[PDB]
Amino acid sequence: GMMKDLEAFRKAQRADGPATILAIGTATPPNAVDQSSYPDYYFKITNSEHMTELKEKFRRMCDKSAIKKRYMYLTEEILKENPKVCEYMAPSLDARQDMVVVEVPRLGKEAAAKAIKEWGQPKSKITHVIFCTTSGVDMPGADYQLTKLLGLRPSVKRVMMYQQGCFAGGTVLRVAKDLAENNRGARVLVVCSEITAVTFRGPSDTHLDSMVGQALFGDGAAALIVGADPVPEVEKPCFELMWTAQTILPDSDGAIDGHLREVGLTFHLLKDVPGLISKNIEKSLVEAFQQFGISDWNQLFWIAHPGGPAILDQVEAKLNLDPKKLSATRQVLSDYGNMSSACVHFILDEMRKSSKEKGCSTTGEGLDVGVLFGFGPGLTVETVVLKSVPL
Amino acid sequence: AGMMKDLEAFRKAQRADGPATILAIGTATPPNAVDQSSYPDYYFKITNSEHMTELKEKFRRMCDKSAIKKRYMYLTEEILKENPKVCEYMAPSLDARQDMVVVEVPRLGKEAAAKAIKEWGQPKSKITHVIFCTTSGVDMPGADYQLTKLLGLRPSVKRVMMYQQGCFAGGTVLRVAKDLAENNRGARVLVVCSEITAVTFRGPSDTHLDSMVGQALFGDGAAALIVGADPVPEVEKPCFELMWTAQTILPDSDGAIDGHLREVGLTFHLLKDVPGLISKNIEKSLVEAFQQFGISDWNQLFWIAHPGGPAILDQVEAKLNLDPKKLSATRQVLSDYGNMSSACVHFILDEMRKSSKEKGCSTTGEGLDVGVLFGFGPGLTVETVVLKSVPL
Repeated sequence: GMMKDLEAFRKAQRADGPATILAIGTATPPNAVDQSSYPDYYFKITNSEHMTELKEKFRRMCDKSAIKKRYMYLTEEILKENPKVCEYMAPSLDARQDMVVVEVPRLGKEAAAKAIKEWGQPKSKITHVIFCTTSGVDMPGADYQLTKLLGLRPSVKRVMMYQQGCFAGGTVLRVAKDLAENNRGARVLVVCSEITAVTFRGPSDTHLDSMVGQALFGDGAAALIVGADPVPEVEKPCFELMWTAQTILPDSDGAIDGHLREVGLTFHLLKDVPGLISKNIEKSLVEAFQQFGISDWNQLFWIAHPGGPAILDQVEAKLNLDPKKLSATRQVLSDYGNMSSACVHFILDEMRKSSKEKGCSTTGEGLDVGVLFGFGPGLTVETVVLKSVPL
Repeated sequence: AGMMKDLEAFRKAQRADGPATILAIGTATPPNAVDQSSYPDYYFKITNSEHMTELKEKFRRMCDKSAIKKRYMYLTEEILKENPKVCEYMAPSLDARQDMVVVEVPRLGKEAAAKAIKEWGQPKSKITHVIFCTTSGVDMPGADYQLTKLLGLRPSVKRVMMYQQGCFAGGTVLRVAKDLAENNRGARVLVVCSEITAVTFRGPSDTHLDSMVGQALFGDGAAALIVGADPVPEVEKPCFELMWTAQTILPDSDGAIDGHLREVGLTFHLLKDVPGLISKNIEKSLVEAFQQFGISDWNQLFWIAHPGGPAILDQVEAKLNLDPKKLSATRQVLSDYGNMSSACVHFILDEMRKSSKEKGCSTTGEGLDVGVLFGFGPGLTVETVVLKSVPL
């Protein structure tokens, strides 16, 4: 049948044009946590109310975090029910898994429903599913639970991405690009859902770097629809994927390790992550942009994973970016904190929306081409080159 | 403006022309070979369960029926002697198990990849992508980063790390590899599946017989492939082409295979009639894959099926009236290696091409042009890969 012209089959089977983002939805747990009052809340709920000096150390970390609030599934009531999670290093993985194996696909489905609504196509047109999370693992995975919760077709092609950490927001785009571009009609639902129940723990005045996560990490899920060859007048791209890369930074061994253990997930930073990123990022820009004749990085619209404010500040200084470049990035960090893989997609959403509100000519702040970066364990840097769409 | 002058031209230049092909297969096993015939004695001894005489006989029956003669295991007596909590049915042991597999999984995976790269014969700098798949352990950075560092691949390889999927994932890594290779001109994809049972190994319980099954069937192993489109003539040598893929969740199969990673390590919760579910539904999957190729006779396909156990194989064979030879390569790998989870169908691919060459067949798939690979695992998920052989 198709066996007598397999070149014809291969050509019919693949898409024509570039992968595009056709919709973005986001969701968070309902409970907003004010950063100004977090130190007091966190030392009370971890029964450390009376560790005065360490409390002020954490207050200082929070005040320099450039975060105003975060959303968290972990409420005071839940922590009351789960005292082992409020301790610094108690056996608590089972407890944490019992939470996140449910909440991760639940929050993800909430984001996906909003993306699907925007997209406006029936959910039976979804052909692929990429689920990304760093909180908990289970078999079948969160990709399976989402498929069930959403009532997608049994035959969706799923890619389940566990435990990759903060660069993975870039990774899901890199995977989605290939899936959508190589399969005609393919519509990829991408979900990044991050819940900090797996990392939350009490303070230790002999292990201060564990507090950094307690100041920075928030909860959130983002969902995208990705597909090539958008139907005219029906589907509405907001960005096109042009090119991707992934690399491990030199001399970055052990910069950010994460171990899933009986005490849950613990992170360790052994090197200067902002310094590593800012010293090397311009090489990634040249690698990505020379072929497109772009060398002035202020002519790009920017999305950078906001692992902490120091990364943003040092990247901006090293590249001499105009202070407006990272504005959308800084705004999501301020309103949501660091939601790991979900973050850059919240930033894409904020940018295309702020751009329509400001009367910009494109979804990329009036500019044609831009860049999205994810940063995480390796030290790994994900680069995605984006095209905006006219507004 | 460079490539901005014509991004349509760019998308055409950036993608490959032809189908993804398998250019090499390498495999590796831990050194310690475990004879099934003596395994009941050994297992009940090392888990300090010799007094459970009736439980042992149940286990001896499981082993006698397993259609497995040999497995390989990272876990040795000595290692188990150093880790008594791993030998218990249910003791806090995740940390000890992680400490093992976070190192052994990439280690064994590197061994398999080195063999595959050697067969391929091209510089390792030409590897552009890496897919690493395992159901044993998790860590940040992942086993994929470890493999990259161990092989000395380019810092810029594009990695897809696939943790905790289970036994269908041998099909999954092909499905992913197919899109990476076909959509990127020049791309050469290192695919590694590496599986170590130290994460699930535990002692017996007479109130959890179904949990004992996995102790009879699971073995360790790693497989590596090089996948790419547009093979370089007379320099690269394809053994299979990837034509078409699907993934599906079988009806009425909720909870049939659940695996939970807990403080006690990896534990499974099993329901349903899995061999019934697969054999009941598999022809639908065949018809979905092969009607477009005008193939309707399942005996005209060469076959690779994940050997979850011999009942799966027997009931698929009965259901479809396959000739008994159809699953020969599948059963041979099961006999020599046990069920090595995601790695298993890749050992069978290797066995398929090697037996075909040795028997003097006209193709890498037993003289047939087209074949099918199936992965089976949690979901219940079925992965389907349509394969082309290559002439010999």
